Amino acid sequence: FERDISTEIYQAGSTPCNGVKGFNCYFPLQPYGFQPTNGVGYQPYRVVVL
Amino acid sequence: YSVLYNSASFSTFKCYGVSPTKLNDLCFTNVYADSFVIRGDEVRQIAPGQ
Repeated sequence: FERDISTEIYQAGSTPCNGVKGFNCYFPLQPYGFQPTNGVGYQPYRVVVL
Repeated sequence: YSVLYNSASFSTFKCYGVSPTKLNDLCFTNVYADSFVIRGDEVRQIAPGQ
């Protein structure tokens, strides 16, 4: 039941520096798997957990 | 594989089924390293869905 949305940099161990490429910056990924009206896993299933 | 991943070059590192950092802890059999030369348009030319 924890939530993490800090959106920091995933230091890959490549170097202790602030950057994007080779740093895996940005914890979430923009390429959401929406594949509109096709494929499998096109974002069906709205979830409610009680 | 820690030196291979965290290299001075090897700008393309398309690792699947395992993280680059987890791989250097796993043990396998019959590991194959294939090698070849291609033109510059290499991007997404090696994907399983390619």
